[PDB]
Amino acid sequence: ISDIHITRTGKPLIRIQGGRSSLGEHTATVFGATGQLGRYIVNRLARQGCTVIVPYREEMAKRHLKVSGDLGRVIFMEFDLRNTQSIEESVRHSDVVYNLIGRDYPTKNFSLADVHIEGTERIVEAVAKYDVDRFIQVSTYNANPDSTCEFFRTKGIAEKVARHVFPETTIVRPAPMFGFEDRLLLKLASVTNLFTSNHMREKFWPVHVNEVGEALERMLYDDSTAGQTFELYGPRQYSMAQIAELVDREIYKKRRHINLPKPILQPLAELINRVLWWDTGLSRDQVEREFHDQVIDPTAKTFKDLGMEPTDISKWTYHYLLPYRPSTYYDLPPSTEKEMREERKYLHVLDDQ
Amino acid sequence: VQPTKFAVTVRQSRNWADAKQRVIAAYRAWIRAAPEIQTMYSIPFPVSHIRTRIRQEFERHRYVNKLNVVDVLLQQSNADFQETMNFWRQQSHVMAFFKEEHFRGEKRLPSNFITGFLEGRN
Amino acid sequence: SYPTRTLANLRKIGLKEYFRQLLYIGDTKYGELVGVDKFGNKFYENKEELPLRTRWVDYAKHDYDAAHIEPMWHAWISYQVDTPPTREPLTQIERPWAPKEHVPNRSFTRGAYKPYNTTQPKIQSWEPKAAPR
Amino acid sequence: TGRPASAVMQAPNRAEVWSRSQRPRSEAMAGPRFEQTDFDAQPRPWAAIELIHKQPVRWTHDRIVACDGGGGPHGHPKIYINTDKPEIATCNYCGLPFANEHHRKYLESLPQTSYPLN
Amino acid sequence: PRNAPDYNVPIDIATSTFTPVPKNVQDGSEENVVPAGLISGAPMELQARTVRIYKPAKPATQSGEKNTQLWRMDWDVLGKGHRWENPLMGWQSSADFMQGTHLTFKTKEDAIAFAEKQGYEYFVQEPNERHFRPKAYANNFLYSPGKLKHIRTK
Amino acid sequence: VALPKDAPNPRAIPREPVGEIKQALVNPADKYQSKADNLHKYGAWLMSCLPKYIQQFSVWKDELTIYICPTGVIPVFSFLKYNTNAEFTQVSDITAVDFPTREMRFEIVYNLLSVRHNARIRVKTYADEVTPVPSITSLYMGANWYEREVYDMFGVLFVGHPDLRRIMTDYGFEGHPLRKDFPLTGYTEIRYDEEKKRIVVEPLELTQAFRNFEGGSSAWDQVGPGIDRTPDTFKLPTPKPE
Amino acid sequence: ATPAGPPPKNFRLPPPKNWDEESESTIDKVGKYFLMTEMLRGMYVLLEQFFRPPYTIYYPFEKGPISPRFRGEHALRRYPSGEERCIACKLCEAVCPAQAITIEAEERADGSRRTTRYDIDMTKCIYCGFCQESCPVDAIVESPNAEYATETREELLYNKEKLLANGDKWEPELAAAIRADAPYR
Amino acid sequence: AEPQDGFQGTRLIPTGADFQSPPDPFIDEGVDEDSVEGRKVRHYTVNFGPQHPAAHGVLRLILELNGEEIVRADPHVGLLHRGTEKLCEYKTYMQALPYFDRLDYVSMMTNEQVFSLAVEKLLNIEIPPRAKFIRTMFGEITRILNHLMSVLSHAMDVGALTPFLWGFEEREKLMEFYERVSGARLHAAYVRPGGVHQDIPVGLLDDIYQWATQFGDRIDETEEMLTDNRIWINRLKGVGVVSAADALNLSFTGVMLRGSGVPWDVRKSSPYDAYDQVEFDVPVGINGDCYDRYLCRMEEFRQSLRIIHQCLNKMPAGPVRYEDYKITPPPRAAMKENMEALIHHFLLFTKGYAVPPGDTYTAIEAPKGEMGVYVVSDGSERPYRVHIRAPGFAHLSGFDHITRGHLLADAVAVIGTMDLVFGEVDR
Ligand SMILES: NC(=O)C1=CN([C@@H]2O[C@H](COP(=O)(O)OP(=O)(O)OC[C@H]3O[C@@H](n4cnc5c(N)ncnc54)[C@H](OP(=O)(O)O)[C@@H]3O)[C@@H](O)[C@H]2O)C=CC1
Ligand SMILES: *P(=O)(O)OCC(C)(C)[C@H](O)C(=O)NCCC(=O)NCCSC(=O)CCCCCCCCCCCCC
Ligand code: SF4
Ligand code: SF4
Ligand SMILES: [Zn+2]
Repeated sequence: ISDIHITRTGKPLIRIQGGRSSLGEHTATVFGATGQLGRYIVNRLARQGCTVIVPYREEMAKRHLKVSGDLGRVIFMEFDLRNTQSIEESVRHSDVVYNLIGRDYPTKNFSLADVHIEGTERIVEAVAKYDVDRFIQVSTYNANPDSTCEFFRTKGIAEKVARHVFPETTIVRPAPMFGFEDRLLLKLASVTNLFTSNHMREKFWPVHVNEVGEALERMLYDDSTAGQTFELYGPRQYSMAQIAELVDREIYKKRRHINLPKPILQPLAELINRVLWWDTGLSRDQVEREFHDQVIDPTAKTFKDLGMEPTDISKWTYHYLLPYRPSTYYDLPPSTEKEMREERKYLHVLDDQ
Repeated sequence: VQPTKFAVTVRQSRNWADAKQRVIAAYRAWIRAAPEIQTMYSIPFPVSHIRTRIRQEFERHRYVNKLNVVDVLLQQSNADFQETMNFWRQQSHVMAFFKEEHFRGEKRLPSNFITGFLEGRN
Repeated sequence: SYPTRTLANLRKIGLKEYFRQLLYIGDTKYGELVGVDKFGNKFYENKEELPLRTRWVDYAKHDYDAAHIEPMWHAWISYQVDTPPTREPLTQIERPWAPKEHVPNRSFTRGAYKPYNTTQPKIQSWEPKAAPR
Repeated sequence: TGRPASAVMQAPNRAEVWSRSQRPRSEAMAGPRFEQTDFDAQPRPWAAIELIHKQPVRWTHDRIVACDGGGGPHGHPKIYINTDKPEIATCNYCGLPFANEHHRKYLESLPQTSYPLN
Repeated sequence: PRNAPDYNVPIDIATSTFTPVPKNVQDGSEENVVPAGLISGAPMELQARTVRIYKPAKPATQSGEKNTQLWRMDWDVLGKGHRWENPLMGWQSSADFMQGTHLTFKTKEDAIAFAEKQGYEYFVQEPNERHFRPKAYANNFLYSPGKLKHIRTK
Repeated sequence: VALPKDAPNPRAIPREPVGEIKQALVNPADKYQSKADNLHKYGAWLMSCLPKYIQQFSVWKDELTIYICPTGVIPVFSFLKYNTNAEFTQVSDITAVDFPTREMRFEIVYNLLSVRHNARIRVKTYADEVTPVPSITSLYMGANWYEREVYDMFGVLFVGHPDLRRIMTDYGFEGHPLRKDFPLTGYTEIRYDEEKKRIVVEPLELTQAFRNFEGGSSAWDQVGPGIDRTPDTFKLPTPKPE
Repeated sequence: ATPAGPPPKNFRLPPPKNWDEESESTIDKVGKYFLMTEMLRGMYVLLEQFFRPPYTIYYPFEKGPISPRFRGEHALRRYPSGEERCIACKLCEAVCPAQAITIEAEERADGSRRTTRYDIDMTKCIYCGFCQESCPVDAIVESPNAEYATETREELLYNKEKLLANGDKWEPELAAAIRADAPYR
Repeated sequence: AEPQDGFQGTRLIPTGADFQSPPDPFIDEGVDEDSVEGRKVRHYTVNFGPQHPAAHGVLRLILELNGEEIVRADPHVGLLHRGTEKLCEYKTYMQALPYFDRLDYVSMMTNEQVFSLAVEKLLNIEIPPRAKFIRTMFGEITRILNHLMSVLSHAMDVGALTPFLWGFEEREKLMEFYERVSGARLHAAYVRPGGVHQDIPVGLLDDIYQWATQFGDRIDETEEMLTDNRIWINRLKGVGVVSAADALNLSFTGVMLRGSGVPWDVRKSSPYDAYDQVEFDVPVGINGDCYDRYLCRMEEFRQSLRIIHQCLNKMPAGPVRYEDYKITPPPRAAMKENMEALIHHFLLFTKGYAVPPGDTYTAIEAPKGEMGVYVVSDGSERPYRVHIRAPGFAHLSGFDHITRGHLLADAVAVIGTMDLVFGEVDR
C-alpha cells in the first residue's frame, strides 16, 4: 500500500502503484505456477507491474500466464526439480520466492518424498545461497512431520527443512481450495464413477483459491508476516457429503458412489496409479487422506491477521457450477392456464411457407 | 420501435410535467428489468444490489433544473436501456458499471489526507 | 510438372538426385550452378522455366529456412538484381566490422535477441553521507 | 551474465563507453531476462568511434576543403572545412580527418594524435 | 464546505490511483452555465484537475509571433503519474490522459466560458506585453560633450 | 520459351529524345471565375426565397455554401429537395466540426448533390451540447446513419430520429471522441483478466506516452491573407468623384 | 436522374417484346434448356486450364519478385570508413506516422554528434519508408528482408545494437538497392 | 437564446413529423375476430457473420426472420472503427496520407487520390501533366484490382470458386506494378499532394503493355463462367432491386446508383486528373438488380483496360511532382548540394507544409462508389478536421430497405453486390 518498500536485506524500492504499465518493482519467482493456485499469484503480481519469474516444465502449459503482464514482466525459465542450476538461476534476482510445487500422488519419477522434500531442499538451498529477502513456502493443511499420510508427512517435513536453513520462511497451510478449475467442486461436478472408503465423511473448512491467491500477495506486502505460519481456511465446517449435495443442489447430476472398504480399496489404489498415466483422482496415499479430518493449528495466524475475510463455498456454487447446467426447452416446467391462453393469439405454423 | 425492439423516436420534453413523467417511466422500466439483466449478464449480485445501483445513477441527476439537460440525460438512458435489453452489451460492459469489480475495488480514491499521503495520492 | 519435362531432367540429374529433390523441393528441376552462399546454399538458374521459377536454391541444411540465404544472394533469388554475388563488386568491399559467418533468424532458440535500454537512468540520487556527531 | 566476454565488453573493438549517457553492457544485460541466454548470439556491432580514428589524414594545400562523405549523392550534404588551425580538422557529418600541409611539421611533433596522421 | 475536497465523490470506471480528489462536481443546477461536464461522458477527474488559460509567450530563440496570437488551455502536470521510466526499453510511460491535449481559443472569455461549461478548474495568466519606446538609428551617433563612457562598435 | 513471333520486345524499341520540357504556370483558381457570378446569383436567389432562415452564403471556388438557422432545417432542405431549380435529391454526407471557442460548439455540415443539374451545395447550421437539431430522415432515408455518426461521435442530438443509437463506438463507451476536449487515446483501456475469466475495463496507462509535436509549428505565418475574388456584380458600386 | 436539357437521344427503352415476338427458334431455345449448353461451355473452359501450366512457386526454394524500392526491416548503415552515418538530426523521428522511433543523443567522447538511443518499435511501424526518405545521410533504410517472424514481441523492439547489426549484415544489398533507386529519389 | 432559452423549454424544435402533409385524396395510388387472420406470428433473430471472405471481415448483421424471409435487417458496425478521423488531427498532412491506404484496403491508390486532390485544392496548385497521367493510369489499375476482389469474392460467396483463383493471378501480376513504383504490395503511399512520390521505373510502361495484351482474355474466360450461366443468372436476377428514385434518396453512388438506370459517373460529371483526356464508356443497367450490377462491373473491366492503354500512349515527360519545394520534397541530390533545398527538405519532414484556411468537399469516382473527403484547414500544418465519405457506409445503411422480404441466401448475394470492405465503412 506504501510507495516505499525496504526489503529484508535493506535495499529500497520506489513503486508507482497503477496497473499493467506501472512499476511494482517487486521481482518474484513462483515455483509451481502452472497449477491451479499459481495462476492467481502470478496474475496478481503481474497486473500491478511486477516482474514474475515463472519456472516451467512443459512449454504448452505455461502459455496462459503471459497474458497477465506487459512486455518484460512474465519471464519464463525452463526448469527441472532435479537440475539445481535451473533453480539457482531462477532465484538470483528475486526479492520474494514462492514455492507452490506439490503433487497429491507418487509418479514413476517422484515419490511424495522426492517432491516435497528433495525439491524444497534443492530450492530453499538456492534461496539461502543468494540471500533472498522473503521465501514463502505453501505447505498443506494437516501438515505434521509424524503422520500416517505421506502427503501430510512429507509436506510437514518440508516445513522443517524450510526453516532449518531459512529461518525467515512464511509457511502457508491452505485448506482444500475451491473455485474455477479446481479439483474440489469440479471433481464433484464432473466425475460419475466415484470411489471412496470413508463414506465421503471428510470434514474440513473449504477456502476459495481466490482469497488464497490474494492472501499470498499480502504476505509479500507485510514484512511482519515473515517467519510465521498461516492457516488459511473458510468460515464454516463442511463434510464432503455436505459439499456434494451443494453441487447436487445446483446442477442436478446423478453420480455412482461405490465406497469400497479400505482393505480392498487401498492395495487396488496403488495399482491403478501405477499403470494409468493420468491423475485418476484415487491413489494409495489419497485414500488414506480420506480418513483424516482437518485440524486447525491454534498457534498459526489466519485470514484476519491479513485483514481478510474468507468466504464460504455455499455463496459460490451457483457461479462456478452454472456452466455445468444442461437446460434446454425440454426441462422447462408444465405450462399454466394463463399462458396456454396466450398461445391462442399466435399461429404456430406457417401454412404459406 | 419500428427499426429495433426498444427504439424510441427522439423527442423533446414539452415542459416539466412531461419531463418528470418520462423520468419516472425510465426509472420504472430499468428497475423492472433488473431480474432480466441479472440472469442474462450473470451478474453475481442480488437483484437488490442492481436496483439500488440503478437508483444511484438517477440520484446523480436529481438536481438538474434545466429542461434541455434532462432530454439528453433521458436519451442516454433510453439508448443504454436498448443496448442492455437486446443482448448487445457484453457481460464485460455491464458488470463494469459496478465499480467494485476493479482489482482495486470501490476504494479507489484516498479516504482522507493522510492515507493518500502515505500511498502517494492513492 | 509434366512428363516431358520430368523425363528430360532424369536423363540429366540421375535417380539418386531425383529422390533428393522429391524429399525437399518437391519438383524435378535441372539448372546450372550459379554459386554457393557462405552458409553452404547452392543456387541454380534456368532461363527456360516458368516465370519466377528461373532461379532456385538447394539448401545446405536439412532443417532449411528462408533466413539461411546470405544477404547478397537474397537479392538475386528475389529477382531484385540480375548480377549474382559472384560477379557483383559491392560484395568485394572490405569491412572488418562485417560479420564473419552467416547468422540466420535466431528466434525460437536460446540465442534469440533480447532488447535493453541503452541509456543511463535520468535522475541521479544523493548518496547519503551522514556528518559525524 | 558476467562470465562471457561479450556480455562484459561494450563493443568487440572497444571495452568502455564512449558517451556519458551510454549504459554499460554489464548493467544493461544484468537481470532475469538475460538468464538462460546465449550472449554470443546477442547483437554486438563494432564501435564506430574506434574505426573513424584509424583513418589516415587527408593532407591538403588548401584553406577550405570540401567533404560530401565520399559517395557522390550517396554521402552527406556537401560542406566546407577550414584547415587553418594547427590541428586536424574533421568533417562534422562523417568524421574524416583533414589537415593543411602547413601544419605537418607541428603535427608530426606531437606525441599523441587523434588520427593516424600517415 | 469552502474548498474542502469531497472525499466521498462516487468514482467512475476511469478513476485511477492517479485521479485527484475533487472539490466540486457539477450538480447540474448552477445558474447560467450548461453542466456540460455532467453530460459529456468524461470522467470525474476532469472536474478535479486545474487547467491554465494563457497566451503563449514568444520564443526567445526567434522573432516570429504567430503562436502568441491565440489563447491556449492546457492541463497542469500532477506530482505522480505524468512520466515514469519504462523498465524494459527506457521509454517514458504515463497515466495522464490529458498530457497531449491542448485547446485553442480566440479570446480569454471564450476559454473561461468553455472551462466553466466543462467544470474545469482554471487559472488565467494575463499576457506580458512590451513597453513601446521610439528607437532611432541616429542615436547610435549622438555627440558626447564629455567623457564617452561607451565605445559603440556597430 | 516460344516467343509470340509477331510481338517484339517493347523495351528494344528506341525512343525519340525529349529535350527542353516547358510548362506554363497556371493559377487553378482562375478556372472558376466564369462560374463565380452564377454561384453568387444562385445563393442570392436562395436567401431571397427563404429569408427566414438563410443568414448568409459564401462561395470559395466551385463551392456555394448556405448558412442557416437550426430551426430552418426542415424547410430549407425541403426547398432544396423538391424545387425544380434546386433538384438536390442526394445527401452525400452529414458531419460535424467542433469549435470550442464558439457558444454553439458544433457546426453541422451537410453536402448535397443534384444529378439533374450536375451541381453540389453545402448547408451549414450549428448545435450545442444541449441544443438539438431537426433530423432530416423524413426527407432522405440515406441521412439516417449519418446522423447516428454525428450523434455518436459528437453528442449532437437529432429530434425526430428513429433509433438514434451509437453506430461506431463500443457499447458502454462514455465520451464523444471527435470533441476537441476528448483525449486521443481516450480514458479507459481493456484487457483479459485471468482471475476474473473475462475482459475487464481499466484506467488508461500507456507504456510509451504519446509525443505531441504540435509545438513545432512555424513561428512565422506561412500562407498569408490570400486574394479577394468576388464578382463585381456582388460588390457595392463605388462613388465616382466630383 | 438524367441531366438537364433535352433527354438523351433514345434514352427511353424500346417497348418490351412479347414471348412470341422473340427471335429464337424453339429448336434452339428448347435444346439449350435440356442439353444445358452454356454450362457445358464453362466446364470445357476448366478443361482448358487443366492442360495449361500452373502459376505456383515452390517457396522457400523459389522466391517472388521484389523491386529495389521494397520496404522490409530497418537497418542502420555506416560509411566506408566505419563510422555510423547517423548524426541524430531526429528528422526520422519527427516524420514517423506511428511514433515508432525514439532517439536520445548527446556529444560523443570525441565531440561528434551521435545517438545514444535508437529504438524502433517493429509492432508500431507501418513500413511506409518515410523515415528513409527524410534522411539527409542515407543512415536509416529498409532492407529487402521480410523473413523475420519472431516468437516474442520483445524481440520486435529493435534497439540501436540490433539495427546496426542489421546494417552490417545487409550492407551489400542495401548499397545495391540504393544504387538502383538513387536517381529517382 | 440557446442554451439559455432551452433551460425552461420555452421553444420546441420543429420536427419533420410537424411538416408532414396528407397525400392528395384524389390521385392517391394504393378487425379483431375469431378468425386466424387476427393471430400474430412470432419472429426469431439470427446472427449473420463473419463469412470466410476477407472483405466482409467484421460484419455482425442481426436479422429478424418470419420463417425464411427477412423482416428487418440491423447491421452492427464499428468492429473496425480505429479512430482514423481523430488520429488525423494530430498528424501533418503528409503523415495523414497513409491513413487513406487503410480505408478501402483493396483500392489503395484511389483512396489517397481523393485526399491528395482535396489538399491540392486548398493549396491552390496545379499538378504536372505526367503525374496526372500516372495517377489516372494507376487509378484504373486500382479499379481493376478492386473489381477482381469484388466480383470474384462475390461469386465465391455465391459458390463459384474457380474464377476467384484465376483472377487473383491477374491480381498477383498487377501488384508487381505497385511494388515497382513504391515498395509495397498493398499500401503504396505513392499518390501525394502535388503529384506522386517517385517517378515510375524505366521499363514499367512496357511491362504494363505486355500485361495489357492478354488481360481481355482473362475477362472473357471469367465471363465464360458466370454471365450466361443459368445458376448464376437465377441467383442474381430480381435480387436486391432498388429503384432509381430510391437509390438517390438512399445516398447510393457508383454501380449501386448506376445499376438502376441512372447515367452518372463522377469522372464524366466532375472530371479530375487526366480523365477528361481519355475516351471511355459508362455501363448503366436496367432492372436495378444484382445481375445488372454484375454486368456493369464486368464492363468496367474492359473500360479500365481501355483507359490504361490510352494513358500509355499519352504519357508526357516532365516532373511527376509539383515543381515547388515549399510543397513537395526536393530531390535527394538537391538536398545534399543546395542550401535552399536542405532547408525545404528539413521543414517539410518536421513541420510540414501549411495549407491555407478554408474547407473543401472533394469527391472522386472510387471503385466502390463515390468517395469524398471534407477537410477543414486552419491555415496551419495539421488538418483541423478530416472527414471521409465512404461509399460502402451509405450502401450498408440501405441494406434493410433492399433486403426486406428476401431470403437469407438472397441477402448473401446482396452483401457481395454492394462493394463492402469494413475498414471503409468504419473509419
Ligand atoms: N489445492 C488444494 O486443494 C490444496 C493444495 N495444497 C498445495 O498447494 C500447492 C499448490 O496447489 P495447486 O495449485 O492445487 O497444485 P497443482 O497440483 O494444481 O499444481 C502443482 C504445481 O507443482 C508443479 N509440480 C508438481 N510436482 C512437480 C515436480 N515433481 N517437479 C516440478 N514441478 C512439480 C506442477 O507443475 P506441473 O503441472 O508441470 O506438474 C504445478 O505447477 C501444492 O503444493 C498443493 O499440494 C495444499 C492444500 C490444499
Ligand atoms: P422526486 O419528485 O423526488 O424526483 C423525480 C425527479 C428525479 C424527476 C426529480 O423531481 C427531478 O426533477 N430531477 C431532475 C430531472 C432528472 O432526474 N433528470 C435526469 C433523468 S434521466 C437519468 O437520470 C438517467 C440515469 C441513468 C439511466 C440508466 C441507469 C441504469 C444504468 C446501469 C444499469 C446497471 C447495469 C446494466
Ligand atoms: S537516421 Fe537519419 S533521419 Fe534518423 S536521426 Fe539519424 S540522421 Fe536523422
Ligand atoms: S517506416 Fe516505420 S519507422 Fe519508418 S517512418 Fe514509417 S512507421 Fe516510422
Ligand atoms: Zn564528410
